[PDB]
Amino acid sequence: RATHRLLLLGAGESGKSTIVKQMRILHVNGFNGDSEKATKVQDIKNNLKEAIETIVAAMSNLVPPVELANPENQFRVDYILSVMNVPDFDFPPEFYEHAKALWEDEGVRACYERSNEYQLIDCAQYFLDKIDVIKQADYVPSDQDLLRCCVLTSGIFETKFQVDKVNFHMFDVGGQRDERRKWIQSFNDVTAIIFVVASSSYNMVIREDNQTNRLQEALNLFKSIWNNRWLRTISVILFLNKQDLLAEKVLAGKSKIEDYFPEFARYTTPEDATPEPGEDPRVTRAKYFIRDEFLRISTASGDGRHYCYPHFTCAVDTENIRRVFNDCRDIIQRMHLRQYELL
Ligand SMILES: Nc1nc2c(ncn2[C@@H]2O[C@H](COP(=O)(O)OP(=O)(O)O)[C@@H](O)[C@H]2O)c(=O)[nH]1
Ligand SMILES: [Cl-]
Ligand SMILES: [Mg+2]
Repeated sequence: RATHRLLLLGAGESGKSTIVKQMRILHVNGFNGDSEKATKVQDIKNNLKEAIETIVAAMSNLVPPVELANPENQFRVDYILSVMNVPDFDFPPEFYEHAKALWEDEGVRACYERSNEYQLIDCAQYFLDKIDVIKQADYVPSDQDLLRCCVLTSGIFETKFQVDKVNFHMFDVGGQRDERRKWIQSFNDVTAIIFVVASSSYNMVIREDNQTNRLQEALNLFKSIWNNRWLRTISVILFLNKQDLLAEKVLAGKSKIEDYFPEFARYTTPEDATPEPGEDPRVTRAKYFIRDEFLRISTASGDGRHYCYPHFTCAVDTENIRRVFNDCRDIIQRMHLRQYELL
């Protein structure tokens, strides 16, 4: 009975393309068949190789550098560096055995744990932990494997689908810095903006300059969107994404939010916080602090004729996104009448 046009906005690697993948799983045909699977098997292997070669290459460049725990692995390091830039790598059995032995080296792992000091795809641990699965000749990627796959294709990508007679036309708008000049061109008859944030990347810097904090970049972009003159009446659904990785990072206790956002040291969990069942209170405090950084922007200015709807999301978790998207569906249905509450 209606067609809604939703824009996914957000910095690079925030989760936009992953959300589209979930929409296709839920409302189209997912990753289609063996042809797509097979063609995308190469992306998974290339992620695995990118992960291990990035970690290995970073060891000598960290300050202080990190050495192998077992010097017997030196030839494996050399092999990985040697094939780092081979086009169309063929992934023979020895690649997996060498990658796995390096992944198990405590020095390589120690370098991995300092990955916020270089640029490492978030799916590194996921794929490195299942080398034995991926290396099998009869390996077929699961939907989760394909969701975790990191392929940062620039451009604007679109999906359209119907749910209970309502159409949703969703735009995955590339958000790396050199793509943002194009954002305004997708603002054609927008129902709502979905702004996606990598909540877990508070201790990381962006690829574009290897200097600007990733979460600060997201906050700056959200401020740009929230206060934009041509979005004053367009509400913003905020996906505070990567909640799984955020919880892991908070609980590991090695990278403190307050070293990057000092006001966290004085931050108390709000009284109206609604932690999930089983949630560690340290994670609640972290995720609500990050939420409240965005809500401070949305309450500070630009709040005239639109609302912000925050959600905690895990874009690789299909059931999580089913639930959040259904909440979005209801938010959208309720927007028309809610607009009359505004002054
Ligand atoms: N563990 C986890 N990984 C995520 C989440 N969202 C995205 N990822 C991964 O982050 C990486 C980049 O996501 P992507 O959608 O391609 O980024 P974008 O299109 O540039 O916004 C992919 O490897 C995704 O699998 C999340 O909530 N949890
Ligand atoms: Cl982000
Ligand atoms: Mg993308």
